[PDB]
Amino acid sequence: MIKVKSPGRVNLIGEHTDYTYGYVMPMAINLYTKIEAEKHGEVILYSEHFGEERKFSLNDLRKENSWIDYVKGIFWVLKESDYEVGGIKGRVSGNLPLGAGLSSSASFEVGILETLDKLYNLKLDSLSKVLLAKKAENEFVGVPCGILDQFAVVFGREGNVIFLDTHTLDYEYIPFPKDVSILVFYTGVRRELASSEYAERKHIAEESLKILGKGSSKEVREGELSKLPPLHRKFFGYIVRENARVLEVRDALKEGNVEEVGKILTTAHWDLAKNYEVSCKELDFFVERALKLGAYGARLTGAGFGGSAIALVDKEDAETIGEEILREYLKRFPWKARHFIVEPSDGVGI
Ligand SMILES: OC[C@H]1O[C@H](O)[C@H](O)[C@@H](O)[C@H]1O
Repeated sequence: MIKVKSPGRVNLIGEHTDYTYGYVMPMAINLYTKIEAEKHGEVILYSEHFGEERKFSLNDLRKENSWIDYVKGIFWVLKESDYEVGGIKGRVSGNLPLGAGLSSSASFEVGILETLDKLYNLKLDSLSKVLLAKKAENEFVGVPCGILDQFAVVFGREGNVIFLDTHTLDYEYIPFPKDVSILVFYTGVRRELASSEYAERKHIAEESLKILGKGSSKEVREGELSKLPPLHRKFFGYIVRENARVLEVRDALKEGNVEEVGKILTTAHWDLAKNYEVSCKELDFFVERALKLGAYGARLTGAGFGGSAIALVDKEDAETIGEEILREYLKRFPWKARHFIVEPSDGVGI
């Protein structure tokens, strides 16, 4: 029997940049999918979240339109990439909330991959783990996504965020400040409802790159955007400013300038809300109130349209701010909102 712990993730800055090969800055967080498993002739897994066992023969990588598809996708990508692995039997648990925008998909996928890597001695390198997991999600599960989530879950390091160039896959660890907490606020609005909106943004951005004759948004300046159609131009304008914001956060973090990091996150949030049109009133409520209550800055994290937001707050104030906002929020909105205090953590391992 082996036990794997696979973290979720939060993106600090660099939202909706990964599918145009821009800059991102995620961290693994200390909320986890846990998998305890051993070799078996078929695949049998009990999910504590769902309170159920699902199984399949290794022969049977047909989509079933249930959570077991994330497991089949890993077996599929390994087979398609010329690895021979056997079955597993075990239990999936942990404290990472599902469908909250903290990447339980990448957490789970990478956790299963790591379980197979260890049981079957595959000796996968970290980058391979990221690419295989991404490929499973894109091509088997059928969720468009960029590399952000998988990269964080694998490459996370305790006390650090990851500065990543998604075009080249060059990356750098940057220390996160002492006694500054990341307050995570889940709106209780499941973001999966607007997955068509994500696909629309991704498709417009890709089309925009082709119009501009460029391979990455890094190569694009605000002046060239006149060449794009008005809707393409509005959205791409956000992307260009966001790439620049990532580089500024990088410089500010390396100086320990938390106040400036916070200011940039807040600017980014409003740019997302007003120009990229991917926020919602629940998210904006959290951001505005977090700022009034003394956060250095706040921003939605992940795709938007629900899910979670983050606020950078003094460690000794994080619980109080989270509690005060949650209480106000529940009077205003009917959803099962939750708050978590998280810290930058190590990536997947045993
Ligand atoms: O930054 C937006 C973010 O949206 C989702 O979380 C995707 O899975 C990521 O790859 C990224 O595109």
